Amino acid sequence: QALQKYSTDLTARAREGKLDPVIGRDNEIRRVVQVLSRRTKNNPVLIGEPGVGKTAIVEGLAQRIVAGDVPESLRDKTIVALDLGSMVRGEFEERLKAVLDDIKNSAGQIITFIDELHTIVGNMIKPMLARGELRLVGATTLDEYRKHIEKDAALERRFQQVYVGEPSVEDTIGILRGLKDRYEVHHGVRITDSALVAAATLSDRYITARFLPDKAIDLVDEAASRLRMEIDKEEVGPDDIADVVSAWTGIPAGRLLEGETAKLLRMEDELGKRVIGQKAAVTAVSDAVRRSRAGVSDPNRPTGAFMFLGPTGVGKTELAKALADFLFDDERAMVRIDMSEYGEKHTVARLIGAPPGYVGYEAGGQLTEAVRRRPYTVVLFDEIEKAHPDVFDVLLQVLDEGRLTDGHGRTVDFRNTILILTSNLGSGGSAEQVLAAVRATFKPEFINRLDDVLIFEGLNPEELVRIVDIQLAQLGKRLAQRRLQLQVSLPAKRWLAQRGFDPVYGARPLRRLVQQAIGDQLAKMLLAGQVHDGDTVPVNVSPDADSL
Amino acid sequence: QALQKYSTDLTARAREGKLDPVIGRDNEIRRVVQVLSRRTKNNPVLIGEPGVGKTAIVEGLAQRIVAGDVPESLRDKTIVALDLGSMVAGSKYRGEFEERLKAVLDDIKNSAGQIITFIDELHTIVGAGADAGNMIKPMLARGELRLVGATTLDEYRKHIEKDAALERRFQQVYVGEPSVEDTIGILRGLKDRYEVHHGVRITDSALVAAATLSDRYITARFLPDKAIDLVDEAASRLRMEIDSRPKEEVGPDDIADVVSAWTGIPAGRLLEGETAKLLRMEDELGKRVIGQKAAVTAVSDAVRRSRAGVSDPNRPTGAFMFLGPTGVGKTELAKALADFLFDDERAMVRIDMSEYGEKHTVARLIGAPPGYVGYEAGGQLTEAVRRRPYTVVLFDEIEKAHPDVFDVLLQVLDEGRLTDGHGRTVDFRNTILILTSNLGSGGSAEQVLAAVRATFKPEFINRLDDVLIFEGLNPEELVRIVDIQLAQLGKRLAQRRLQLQVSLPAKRWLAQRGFDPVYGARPLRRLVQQAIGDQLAKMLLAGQVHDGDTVPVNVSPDADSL
Amino acid sequence: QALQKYSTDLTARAREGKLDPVIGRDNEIRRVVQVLSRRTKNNPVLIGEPGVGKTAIVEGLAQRIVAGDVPESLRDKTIVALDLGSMFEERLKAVLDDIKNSAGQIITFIDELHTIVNMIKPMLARGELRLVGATTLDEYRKHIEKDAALERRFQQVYVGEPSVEDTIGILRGLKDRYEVHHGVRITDSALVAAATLSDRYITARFLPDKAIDLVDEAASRLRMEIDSRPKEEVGPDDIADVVSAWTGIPAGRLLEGETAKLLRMEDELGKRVIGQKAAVTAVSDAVRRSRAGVSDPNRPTGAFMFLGPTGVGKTELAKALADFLFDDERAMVRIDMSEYGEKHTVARLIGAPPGYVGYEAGGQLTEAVRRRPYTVVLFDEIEKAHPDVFDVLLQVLDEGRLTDGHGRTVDFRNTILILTSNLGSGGSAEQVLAAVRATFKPEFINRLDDVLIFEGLNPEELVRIVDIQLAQLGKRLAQRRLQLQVSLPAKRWLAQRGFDPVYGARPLRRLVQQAIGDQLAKMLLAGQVHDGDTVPVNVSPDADSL
Ligand SMILES: Nc1ncnc2c1ncn2[C@@H]1O[C@H](COP(=O)(O)OP(=O)(O)OP(O)(O)=S)[C@@H](O)[C@H]1O
Ligand SMILES: Nc1ncnc2c1ncn2[C@@H]1O[C@H](COP(=O)(O)OP(=O)(O)OP(O)(O)=S)[C@@H](O)[C@H]1O
Ligand SMILES: Nc1ncnc2c1ncn2[C@@H]1O[C@H](COP(=O)(O)OP(=O)(O)OP(O)(O)=S)[C@@H](O)[C@H]1O
Ligand SMILES: Nc1ncnc2c1ncn2[C@@H]1O[C@H](COP(=O)(O)OP(=O)(O)OP(O)(O)=S)[C@@H](O)[C@H]1O
Ligand SMILES: Nc1ncnc2c1ncn2[C@@H]1O[C@H](COP(=O)(O)OP(=O)(O)O)[C@@H](O)[C@H]1O
Ligand SMILES: Nc1ncnc2c1ncn2[C@@H]1O[C@H](COP(=O)(O)OP(=O)(O)O)[C@@H](O)[C@H]1O
Repeated sequence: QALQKYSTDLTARAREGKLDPVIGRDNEIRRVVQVLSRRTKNNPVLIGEPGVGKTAIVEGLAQRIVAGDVPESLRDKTIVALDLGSMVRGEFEERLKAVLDDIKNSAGQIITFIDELHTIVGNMIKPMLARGELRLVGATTLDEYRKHIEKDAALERRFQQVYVGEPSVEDTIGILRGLKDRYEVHHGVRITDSALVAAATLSDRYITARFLPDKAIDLVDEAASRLRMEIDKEEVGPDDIADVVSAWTGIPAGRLLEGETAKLLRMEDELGKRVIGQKAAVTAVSDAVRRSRAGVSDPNRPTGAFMFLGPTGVGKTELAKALADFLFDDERAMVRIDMSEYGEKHTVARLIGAPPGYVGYEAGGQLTEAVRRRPYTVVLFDEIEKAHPDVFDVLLQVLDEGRLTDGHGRTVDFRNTILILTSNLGSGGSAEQVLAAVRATFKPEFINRLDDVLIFEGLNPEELVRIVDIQLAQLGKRLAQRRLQLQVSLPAKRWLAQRGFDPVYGARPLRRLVQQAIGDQLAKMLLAGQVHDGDTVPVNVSPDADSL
Repeated sequence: QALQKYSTDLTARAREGKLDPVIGRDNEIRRVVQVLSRRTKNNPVLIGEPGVGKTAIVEGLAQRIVAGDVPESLRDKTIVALDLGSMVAGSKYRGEFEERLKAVLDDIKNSAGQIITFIDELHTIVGAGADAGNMIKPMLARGELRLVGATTLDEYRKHIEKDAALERRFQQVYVGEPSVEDTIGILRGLKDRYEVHHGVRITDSALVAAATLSDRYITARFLPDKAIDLVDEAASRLRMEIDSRPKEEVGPDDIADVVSAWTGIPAGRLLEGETAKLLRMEDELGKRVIGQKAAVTAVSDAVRRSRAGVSDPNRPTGAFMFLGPTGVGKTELAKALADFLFDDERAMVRIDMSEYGEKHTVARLIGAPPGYVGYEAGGQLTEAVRRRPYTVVLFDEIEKAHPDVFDVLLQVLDEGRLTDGHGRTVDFRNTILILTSNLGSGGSAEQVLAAVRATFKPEFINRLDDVLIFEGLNPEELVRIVDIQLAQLGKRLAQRRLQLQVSLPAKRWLAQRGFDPVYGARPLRRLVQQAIGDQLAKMLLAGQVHDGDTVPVNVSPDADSL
Repeated sequence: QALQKYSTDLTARAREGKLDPVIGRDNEIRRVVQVLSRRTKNNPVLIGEPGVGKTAIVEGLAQRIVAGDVPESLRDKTIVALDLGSMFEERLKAVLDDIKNSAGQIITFIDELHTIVNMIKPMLARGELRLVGATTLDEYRKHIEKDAALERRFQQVYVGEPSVEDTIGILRGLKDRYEVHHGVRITDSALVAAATLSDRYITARFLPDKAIDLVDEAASRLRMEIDSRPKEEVGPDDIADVVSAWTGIPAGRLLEGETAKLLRMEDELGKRVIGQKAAVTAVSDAVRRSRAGVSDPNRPTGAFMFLGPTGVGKTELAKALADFLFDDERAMVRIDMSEYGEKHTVARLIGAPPGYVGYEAGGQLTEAVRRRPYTVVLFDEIEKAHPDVFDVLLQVLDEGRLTDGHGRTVDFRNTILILTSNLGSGGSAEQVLAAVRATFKPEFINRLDDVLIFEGLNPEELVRIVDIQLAQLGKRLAQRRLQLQVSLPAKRWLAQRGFDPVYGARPLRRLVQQAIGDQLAKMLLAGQVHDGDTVPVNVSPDADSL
């Protein structure tokens, strides 16, 4: 008791009850008390993620001790904690000597407890430990333990691992409903099982950074404190927590609800807000994605394997960029891999990378290393017609079983991704020879496993005004730093169509063609004068070109 | 008062009887003595792979000194357990560890030559520098202190042999691991300590079974403690089972229970229920593999022999290669087997030999030599098998990889050996290698048994076991195949509450269309999908179908309909 | 009660009404009290940068406490502070005894507790003192980030710096304290000028304090110029003046002589770079769209890469760019990406982390851009570097900052980024297009400006190059006063002879040297061409005599 100033007790304060009961996880306690009852390789170590209940388990064991249920060997033996962030160059070993000598002259079996000892281990506790007078019960995380206790240890022969992965939704619900009254007297508002389960499921699904047993308690206590402060509604409810989750992540409370009906019914113009025209294609793709997640298709298949070809610049990619945006909440998800370099027989191994020990190994394959991470992407395939007739075997293997093999040896999974095989075939035919050319060029049976093979319909000579109109609505945001508004006039706006189409690349220059013109033609006025932040900047169609 | 707070007295500890009774190893104690009794440079160092008892010899020497069984110039020497973890620990100044080390050395050399010293794990002697662990050499190479040490092979080579002028002052005593008989002796010697600690009893048959199993199934650690740990584990488990629960001694099958409770190997003596399952195998496997009566008996007999106790302990549990016409159920038989003895279809290690048409692609299942790109990662197959040493290896369609990959299996088989990049070795002694093919393609048994000979080599066909040939799909049993497929579909339709009322003519037309003689039952799952699943999907999201309805099917004159 | 001297009070000052002006951040105060009235992860800390007003945050918290908008457990809570000017370990026990023995009613506020973290850890383990603090992000991340013992009792609360509309009233509340020393008038124009000028350009300090120091130095400058040799009030002029004298980046209304040069950049730069009309147009449109305030606020004010055939001007253009903005060539940061042939050379431009041999040396890029953050960086031969520095540049683009070994963050939102290479060198347009798309990933080229292409030299373009080289040689051998006399036939002869359209202009320098300097240096050491002389040259049948 001489230097008990860097150490807290667990049984003394247990004699008062300032701890929390840890109902659940009764296997781990039995495993630990069994390990601690051996003769060699005793003093186990708790291995698990941060925020899972390791301290909870050791406290539950402490409470079972103070009650008295364990074998009388372990009975009548106290526990003492330690905090290492208080010890830490030097004199850390001096205080280590002090505490170890204290334990040693205590002359008993007073168990210790050392949290995150991966900062402690070194050679100073092994001569103490391989003698049988002290019992240390530590804790750390999996990969960290694999670091400090495997390379420089040579001590792992005297440490026994114990695994505590994570509780489930149903278990953390029981945990919450056990730990409810304490807060109903801390603040005291009211609690609803609907609120508890909503917190559990929503945290599990959307707060993908922290973990369950502490993550749920954090949100619940935060909502309770907010609703106690709000009195500056005497209950907490599902909305009373969804508001907090929305404030936390950024996604509003609306979309944080039922994710099947109210989502698969949003396959409407919500796409057409980014894509223009091609409503037939949007409808076909929406039906394909709706029926795919019904729950009757085979569980090993891409979530969609359709392709679309024809004229460029119509927004072929734009459909996919909007599609990934709506589904996976990001448009920086699709990955475009051109099928141009893959015109050689040998280069098919570029998108995998076969051997360990050859040129391209560490970089991985172009396709897999960009899929095994972020398994939610939307892969694109430009000019699928120019790829050698050997990658199509790879594609077959993809859309015949939702998995593939890289070179490292890993297995990449494709059962919740979307394939899109763009092209440029069909330059002359409307709907009669384009399908015949697609049948003849590709293997006519490989196409069978594909979904709808729709062709994008051309842009109406009128329906360029809508695309350029979204373009103008966008570029209106550009000069929001000086609030200089812009003009609109059908002659000027339609003047962009016949002079910016150039029907070989569709509408790719239609952004630069107008942005450089208007921006850099007004950029001198923006420094000289002639405008302030209420002026329509009336631009007109001069006899030849677009001056102001 | 110098070596009083940096050292204990191992001799006095042994006098207090609190040490373990070493049994055997008289050769090494005699060698250590006849080295420690030299004139100059008398410092033995016990060397050997970790776990084999490199300290136990020093405790034995201490016990022998205390008892008085040593030569004339070795009596009453009081060997000392020195330590450096508590000398270099608290010192933050210039030249402070030196005063402590010099005080210890001075206290040694003042007394007569009767303070024989013992530093354990002396690979911690070269550091402490910043000229440390190096001022000791002038006293080492003159016979002033004795310094019995103990270090592992790896640490020795890595830490000392880089300091040659210091290694000269040492002598090596290669402490090799003991054999099974010596292990049984040691275990029988130590039995009483655990029998007293845990209030249970331990049987000699249990000790023998422990010393025999711990050598055949845990091939990563070493014997004299690898065995003892099992006895301790089983004693503790029996203690816990006795207590806390309102024929009280360990048995020779509780050890098998432990050594199967980890490493996954089902090693045992056929406890009840297991024998019922094994006897009930050919039929229990038939519910997933209709057809192929000849093959199932062979694999079943292999498993039976392997688990009954009559099989060569150093060779795989079977190396079958079955081949036949396309779409007959080869891969499916393998998967059904793995599902039988694991109930986990994704717990086997299949590798697709269709990818290895190139020569150099073999490196994925071996690794890379030292000094190349992927070296510390290992080999795919070797890594997958080093853990889970009970899987069912598969070689999908081994006819593509050109005849060089046949020169690794050539010794994987018949020994269960393989060596990856780091130079390790793995054991395939309790796996079931299975490698399909498609040689033949229509030809009779004597037109495909020529393809095998002209494709492989005698050194290869001689390795593997019976070359099972698969028959063709009988035109009748396809009704049961369609039955299986509809059962799997109904199993997929369980999140909802749907059932099916499949009619006999519909089932007949199904088994009739999509079994073309060249491809077997392969175009059946896709047909079932495109004729039931999509038709239902177009019919469920648009009303007119709801969960609970026992959906019937019809045999309309056109393609099948509801 | 025995803490009144070692620690000041915020309960007496609350009633006595004297308080620094507080405005806004009421939602932050509400968040503070909401997290204070919790059971776990209570008593937060403040994260930010120097010049937020976090002491002001807790002061407004105290004023609202004494006014009364609190929950039931906050009967004025008598919040206090712990003076770090109270600095052995024996006094601290009794100093903390009053806080411990309290009912959690004299909770303290440890301003800048970053380094305090032995004694207070167990004293906090029981949940009796709040010790709400105020620190910064760097100190949070280097001090209290990895320790899992204390991250269970601290829930950070981020703060927003730029609040121009309220900084107006802040100045209104602080203008008085500077009109007494400086007998000057800082008009409302000066208030809203300090508010809306130094934010985007002087992003080295922060708005609430850099704006205070701006008006402070402006009032000092005005009281200075009041005397004999230099206006009677601060307006929109002295503010911009002080904007210029900070970090070198110029930013005002207009320097009344810079608007002409900027309109004339293309023409002025054509006398040092020759040809490349598209290139000069694009490189000119890039800086004018920035100096006027049109460009986007979170981006380097210039970043693009060009390539093509050799000997065309890919480096000369960037060198002229460094010339026309700083008036000297040495004011360019140039690092050649050729030596970065291995992976582990990333720390050469980043600095090795604490604990290794070269630790105080610092990087080669981040250290040169941290101080004086306006120069132009030249990444010569970017194609040669290991394809991992490309990932650092990935962060650099569209984000505008990077971290080095010590853990500090530097800014890149006002510099120019030049990268060059010669990918392909034989492909006309499509080969090189696919090559640049394939060597760098499309997610890195996405962010860039136009990737330019240089076209190559032609006959009409080489006579001007010859004239430039001859003027340069004159400038060189002017210090022996041997000014040249060259004939137009010889000029055209050189421009014709050195023309080959595969190497560009370097053969022209080679020919100039080997043709003139040979004979000139032969004569100059044998006499007869002594100083103060004018040598003629004339086209001989093959050579050109002197
Ligand atoms: N089964 C449980 N019963 C009671 N409380 C639990 C349970 N599981 C988790 N908790 C609580 O969840 C919180 C997590 O505490 P910790 O045990 O420290 O977390 P951890 O997962 O063990 O990792 P650390 O220690 O936070 S790094 C504590 O408030 C526990 O009381
Ligand atoms: N001949 C023996 N007689 C009695 N017990 C033995 C004998 N050999 C080994 N043991 C026991 O087996 C275990 C071996 O432990 P140690 O020899 O102390 O470990 P070690 O040999 O020092 O190996 P390292 O390098 O320290 S991991 C102990 O439990 C010993 O009691
Ligand atoms: N006797 C059988 N019992 C059950 N399913 C069978 C049987 N014979 C064939 N099948 C089915 O036939 C299909 C093809 O079986 P697989 O074994 O996967 O093909 P395969 O044997 O690998 O032939 P190849 O040469 O590899 S294409 C699967 O859907 C099996 O379920
Ligand atoms: N348009 C130009 N204007 C002025 N000097 C030029 C021009 N083009 C080439 N030169 C000269 O020719 C030489 C080429 O200079 P650099 O720009 O360094 O070469 P480069 O064009 O960058 O090609 P590389 O890839 O760097 S070798 C220098 O001596 C320049 O002065
Ligand atoms: N339906 C559309 N909706 C919105 N923008 C479009 C649409 N079609 C074309 N665009 C514009 O035209 C450009 C060309 O799109 P895209 O088809 O991806 O080019 P490419 O033909 O090179 O694939 C896009 O940058 C986009 O801004
Ligand atoms: N919102 C505000 N309005 C007026 N004056 C303020 C405001 N915030 C702070 N101040 C005053 O200006 C100074 C800002 O310095 P300080 O608060 O120490 O910066 P930091 O928050 O970085 O520590 C304070 O001394 C305070 O008296």
